[PDB]
Order: sequence, then C-alpha cells, then structure tokens
Amino acid sequence: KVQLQESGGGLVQAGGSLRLSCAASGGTFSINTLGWYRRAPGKEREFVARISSGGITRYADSVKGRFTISRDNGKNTVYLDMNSLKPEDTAVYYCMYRNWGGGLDVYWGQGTQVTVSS
Amino acid sequence: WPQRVVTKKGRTFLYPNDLLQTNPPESLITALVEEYQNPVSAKELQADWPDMSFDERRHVAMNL
Repeated sequence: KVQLQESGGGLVQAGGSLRLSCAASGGTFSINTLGWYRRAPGKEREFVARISSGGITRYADSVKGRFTISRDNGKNTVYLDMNSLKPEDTAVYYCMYRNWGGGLDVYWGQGTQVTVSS
Repeated sequence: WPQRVVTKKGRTFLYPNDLLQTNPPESLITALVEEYQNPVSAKELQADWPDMSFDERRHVAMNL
C-alpha cells in the first residue's frame, strides 16, 4: 500500500552530475522522512542522505558537499542531486520511506543503477 | 492551553508544550520500551524527533 518508483540514474563519467528522484504513493508524505541508501558492487547498504518532514538534511561524510538531497511536497517526490561523481559512488541507489505511526516501518525502492567510469 | 491529552492508545502528554521539545513525550518512550518491547526503536525515535515537523510530531504521538 506504499509505492516507491525511482527514476533517473545511469552511466556518467567522473566529474559529471546525475539526478535521482523517487516518488511515493499510497500513504502520507509531508509528514514522513525520506532518504537514499546505496550498496556498492561488493559491499552492503550504506547511508547516503536523509531529509526529515521538517526538511533537515543529513549526509554521509564521503558524499557531503557533493550530493544534495531535496524533497517536493505536493509532488510526493524526493530528489538527490549528485555532483562531482567519482568511481567509488558506483552503486545501486535505493529509496527510503521512513514512517512511524504504527511503530516505525521502513520501506525501500527497487533500486536505480549508477555507474561512474574513467 | 496547555491541556493534558489522552490518545486512543492511552498515552498522556501536555499539548502542545510536550511536542515543542527536543525530546518526545516520555509516554511514547515508555510505550515503545515496555509495550512494544523494542528499546532500539525508542532510542531511534529520540534521534528523529528534533528533525521532525510539528505535524509529524503530533501525528506520531496520536497513533503510537
């Protein structure tokens, strides 16, 4: 009863700038924390960026200053503006929908591939 | 103003003052520790609360 469809992403060369977007439906949005997790080829899910319902951004140290996360209430979409990408940022990027209410359920997206070469 | 609130699930907090704090209403912490038997979620609630909006703060307290 909660849909997370991610778009964007692809193959870019170092120094590029890609944009990921994730759209939620089936529940509330304005009163929800959304974010992005990424899993490298051989690693495990890793925190990238968070944005709360109050609009408060948390970033991982490696991506801080480069990546920028924003949300669009009324469009039910969260945007991750990646800048100055690097080969290490190659990973599958998953969307996050952090809703409390019942007692904290966490929902993920299917994933979007991002590959940085050169 | 300020009126003590009893939510459906039988939690108590002082509206709105208990929602205008860095910490969530102590009733919600206890509920998550003892009733839900999940202390890590209670400590995970403490981390989200400061960054939450007022509407989410109210919504959470009403339905937890």
